[PDB]
Amino acid sequence: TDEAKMSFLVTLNNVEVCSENISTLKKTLESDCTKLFSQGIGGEQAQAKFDSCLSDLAAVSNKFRDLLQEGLTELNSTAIKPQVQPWINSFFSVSHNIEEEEFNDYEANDPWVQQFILNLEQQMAEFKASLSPVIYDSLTGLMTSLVAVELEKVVLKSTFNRLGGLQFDKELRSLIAYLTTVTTWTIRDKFARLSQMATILNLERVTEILDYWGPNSGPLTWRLTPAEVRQVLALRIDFRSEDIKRLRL
Amino acid sequence: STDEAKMSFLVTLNNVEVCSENISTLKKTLESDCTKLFSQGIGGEQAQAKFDSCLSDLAAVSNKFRDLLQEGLTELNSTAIKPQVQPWINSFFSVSHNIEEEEFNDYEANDPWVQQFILNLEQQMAEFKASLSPVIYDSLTGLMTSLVAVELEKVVLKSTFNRLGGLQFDKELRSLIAYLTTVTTWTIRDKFARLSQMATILNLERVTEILDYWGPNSGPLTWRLTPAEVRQVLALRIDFRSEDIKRLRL
Repeated sequence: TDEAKMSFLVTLNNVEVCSENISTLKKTLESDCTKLFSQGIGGEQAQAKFDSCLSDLAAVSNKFRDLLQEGLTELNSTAIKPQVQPWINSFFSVSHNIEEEEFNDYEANDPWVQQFILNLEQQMAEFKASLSPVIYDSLTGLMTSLVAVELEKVVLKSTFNRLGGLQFDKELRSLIAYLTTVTTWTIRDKFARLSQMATILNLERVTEILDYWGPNSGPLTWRLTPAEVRQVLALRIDFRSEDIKRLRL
Repeated sequence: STDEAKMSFLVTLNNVEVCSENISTLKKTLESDCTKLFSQGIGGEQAQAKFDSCLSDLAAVSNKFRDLLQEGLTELNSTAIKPQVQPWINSFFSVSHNIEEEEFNDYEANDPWVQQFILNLEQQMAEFKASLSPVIYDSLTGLMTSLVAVELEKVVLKSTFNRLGGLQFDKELRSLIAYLTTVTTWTIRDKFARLSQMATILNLERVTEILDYWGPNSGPLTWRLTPAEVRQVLALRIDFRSEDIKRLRL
């Protein structure tokens, strides 16, 4: 399994080297085209054939980048997802319906996020050693998206109280901080849904959502539908179903 | 300027050839990558379809690059080579081929056309050989060989011969072919087949002697001249009677 995974990646990495070489040749050829016709030799037929060649190289160069992205998303889904999924699922077994004694226990011995980060670090270390930056970065980006998607799914299965919401806010901010260190990209957009869920899960009372919603939305652009907002409010065990359903969103 | 424009064009086109060969070697590496990628049970429908499409596209563009190179070389030949070569060939017209021994001997002592023509060609060929890859150089000399054959045929058909003039032409043609043979492939024989056959006709002792070499009497030779063209070439001999030429059953 590990062999077949790394072979796939190393092969894609060589596709990327070849693709970069095609781009460098295209640039040499663009300069050749200008030089070739610069002194009155070469008519319409040669000029049209050269333009057509260059256009074809632009087109296939775009296709090679798409191939690489497709390869990496398939690798991520086939080989990385099966490893990450259990680590994310572990969140479900950490109570987020907690009193101060448990919250203080969690402050002293972190129950999930720190080990999750260590697991991601080890996993990603295998790739950074063997892949070019462009490939490593793209793969890291896919892993980051996978983490946001799967974390959202396990949160939606979990039960919170107010202090558990506070715990989740710390865990989420820690995770986003780590994933930010491993890339040059901003991951704020990828984590916007989770950040908005953390806001909901930290409300003092159901009706407090109205302070951040609709006309009072102000800065924040909600990525969640009213139905999704109600689904997240419902994760709070202290938030009454009847009250959530009747909320004017 | 026009020599430097010509050489700049050729050197640039030669670089295009180097690039296209590099594309071909990359395509080969990529074909091996595609096989290796799917060899261990990872990879789905989309990655397979995309990779196959990428390779098909590289195949298509390699064909277009070959087309471009050939177009480039034929235009260079027409634009930069033909205008130098045409005057050199047209000079044949000013050399009498209706001659007696005194003039034939003059020509032996001081060659009137072909040796300078060969020198003129050599200077071009050597310029090309020093700056171009074998593939481009060979393609270019093939185009040049064809051009010389076409243009020399035209000027011959405008010229007047007697027997000894025909003998002079046979020497001149054999020297030219001997030279060109050293810069192109064996196809020179086919390119110059019409001219060699014209030389045979221009070296006949009498009109009826053509029947010794024609039709059933061809032997291994396949004539590349029509009956009308044979009569046209016979007519270049000022000593040959129109009546006799028309008599021939070809």
